[PDB]
Amino acid sequence: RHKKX
Amino acid sequence: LVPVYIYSPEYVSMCDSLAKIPKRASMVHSLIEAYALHKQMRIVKPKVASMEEMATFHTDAYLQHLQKVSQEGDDDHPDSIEYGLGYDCPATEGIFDYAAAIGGATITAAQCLIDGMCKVAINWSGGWHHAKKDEASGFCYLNDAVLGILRLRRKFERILYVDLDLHHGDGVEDAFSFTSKVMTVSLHKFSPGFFPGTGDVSDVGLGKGRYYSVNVPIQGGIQDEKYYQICESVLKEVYQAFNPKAVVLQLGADTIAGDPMCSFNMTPVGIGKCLKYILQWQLATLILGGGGFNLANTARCWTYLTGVILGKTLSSEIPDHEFFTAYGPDYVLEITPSCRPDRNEPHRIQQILNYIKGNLKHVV
Ligand SMILES: [K+]
Ligand SMILES: [K+]
Ligand SMILES: [Zn+2]
Repeated sequence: RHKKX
Repeated sequence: LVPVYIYSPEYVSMCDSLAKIPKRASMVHSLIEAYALHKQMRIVKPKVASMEEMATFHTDAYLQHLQKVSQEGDDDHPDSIEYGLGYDCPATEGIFDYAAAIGGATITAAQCLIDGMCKVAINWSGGWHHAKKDEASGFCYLNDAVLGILRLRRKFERILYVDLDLHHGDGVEDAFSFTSKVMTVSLHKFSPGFFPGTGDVSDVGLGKGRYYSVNVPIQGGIQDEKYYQICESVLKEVYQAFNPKAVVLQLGADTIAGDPMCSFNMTPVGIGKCLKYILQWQLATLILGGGGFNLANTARCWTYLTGVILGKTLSSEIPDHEFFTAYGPDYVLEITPSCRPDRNEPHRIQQILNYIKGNLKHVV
């Protein structure tokens, strides 16, 4: 999971 | 003939409450009003989406979770990580009502199109394209773009979704991955570590939907001329291959010079050329917003694009209005690109376009 932010 | 503008004061107040973009909806509306563009549109009050409407895409379990944490703003619920709530998508008090309002607004715009009230319907506060059926993501709690497409599907056999936000439109692409009846096209920054991490040119959809997803990965620093060349090339091929009956267009302004994300280097004039190209097809078109984190620039962008939809040339001088003092230091509508490099090499763009053309031969 990436962070936007 | 006159475009529909989805608006009510209650709806703007609701949209203003998202902490990742506080007051942005008011700034966008105030600027459109200051240029008197709303007088040239059919103003339609958005409905609030019912549970049944939201459940056309989102799972019952996810919707029930959102409703539960929305009651007191429980931002420490044991199941929230599972459902994508956290730093990007906090569980704030009333967030369910917020989600329902934006979902309802896009559904209302889609309904206006089905009923033939207009050929263009605008919801600048929509475009929350990252949300999944069972998971919040990327500041998106409910995927109003998916809900709007599902409403349009009742009337329009082939729908083209075009996503010009800085980020990959992953939630919409995933929703329609397995069908040939909705084609998704996303132009976006694609680089290791950059959210959401998906959307390489080799991502083309799955099963019956193979080749009905199009991804155009772009590097930092792109400016108007090169962006429009890419967009026009891809859309010309897509239109010919897919022959859409309706279009949903996401115009997130996080590509615009001056955005704190500082990734692309676009101006509203370049995005406007892409918009014009699509409008020339003369199809039912649902226009959405999306990202955009320089709030005055996002208002400049969407106001200018509203002018494009209406075929009007706006004054360069920002009119006095509630937020005029935020428009410095120039107080003009135009945005000047930054003096940084475009990292897009012409050979790589050629390769991407060639690859997409090869994929679209299968749609043909
Ligand atoms: K995009
Ligand atoms: K698809
Ligand atoms: Zn974005």
